[PDB]
Amino acid sequence: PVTKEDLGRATWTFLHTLAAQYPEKPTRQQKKDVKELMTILSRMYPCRECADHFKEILRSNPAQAGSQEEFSQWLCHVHNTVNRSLGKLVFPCERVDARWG
Amino acid sequence: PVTKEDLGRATWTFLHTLAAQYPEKPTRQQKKDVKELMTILSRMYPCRECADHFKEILRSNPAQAGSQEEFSQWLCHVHNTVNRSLGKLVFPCERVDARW
Ligand SMILES: Cc1cc2nc3c(=O)[nH]c(=O)nc-3n(C[C@H](O)[C@H](O)[C@H](O)COP(=O)(O)OP(=O)(O)OC[C@H]3O[C@@H](n4cnc5c(N)ncnc54)[C@H](O)[C@@H]3O)c2cc1C
Ligand SMILES: Cc1cc2nc3c(=O)[nH]c(=O)nc-3n(C[C@H](O)[C@H](O)[C@H](O)COP(=O)(O)OP(=O)(O)OC[C@H]3O[C@@H](n4cnc5c(N)ncnc54)[C@H](O)[C@@H]3O)c2cc1C
Repeated sequence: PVTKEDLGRATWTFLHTLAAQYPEKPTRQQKKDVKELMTILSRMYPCRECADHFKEILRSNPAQAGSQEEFSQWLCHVHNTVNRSLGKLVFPCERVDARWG
Repeated sequence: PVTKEDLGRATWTFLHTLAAQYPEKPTRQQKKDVKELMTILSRMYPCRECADHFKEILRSNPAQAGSQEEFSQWLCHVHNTVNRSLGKLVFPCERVDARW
């Protein structure tokens, strides 16, 4: 049950939905939790290789949690790096808000 | 157009899979990360009411991450508590390593 793909789809839904709700002017804690959440995922994501790649991506592209727009975009760019590595379509990050409300 | 219900299903799939892959003998960091992960969720979970409900549950049921079995079990109970309040069927918590 639950393949690498099912996990990915579920998590992206959670992450992008989360970035869709992120506040315009986040508090110091909300900013901290978002960054901590990504760090935790870089170590804990339930798919070995996937977690290593996320770790790399996170190293070179730290989370932009300054606001809803920066986080939504950042998360979309991160998702695209994975898409590209897998030979999948690359999503236009100007439409993230249209895809995730 | 993700719904409150699609968010929930996605999240439980993530959590439960995470709890199914948790190590038998977690390190000090892994225990810490899993715990902080639940705390982050109770503040950050999208649906407002849902965040507050989960926050009260975590209050009286602090996360147990001493091992895969304990974490799986704790997560399973914390989920039945939610199903219950929603009028849903209860999942027997010996069957966690089943759905996940
Ligand atoms: C943190 C993380 C790291 C991952 N790393 C790997 C890896 O190293 N190797 C591996 O094999 N798998 C990895 N995966 C899995 C992978 O990214 C896929 O989820 C899986 O292959 C299924 O692809 P899918 O085509 O159904 O679309 P996903 O990539 O799962 O799609 C979610 C859906 O969201 C949308 N979407 C697509 N791109 C974006 C975007 N840029 N922004 C907003 N929405 C978008 C589309 O509607 C799409 O169908 C990872 C998943 C996560 C959550
Ligand atoms: C932390 C958290 C808090 C939530 N709080 C609320 C809330 O306050 N209000 C609200 O309207 N919604 C809330 N939700 C959403 C809700 O719990 C549902 O996810 C949603 O209603 C969809 O229900 P579903 O019937 O598809 O099953 P879910 O409850 O999403 O099911 C996941 C699936 O996992 C299984 N499963 C069921 N019970 C267990 C268990 N005890 N252990 C292991 N697996 C189980 C079954 O196979 C089931 O179909 C929350 C979600 C999360 C992740």
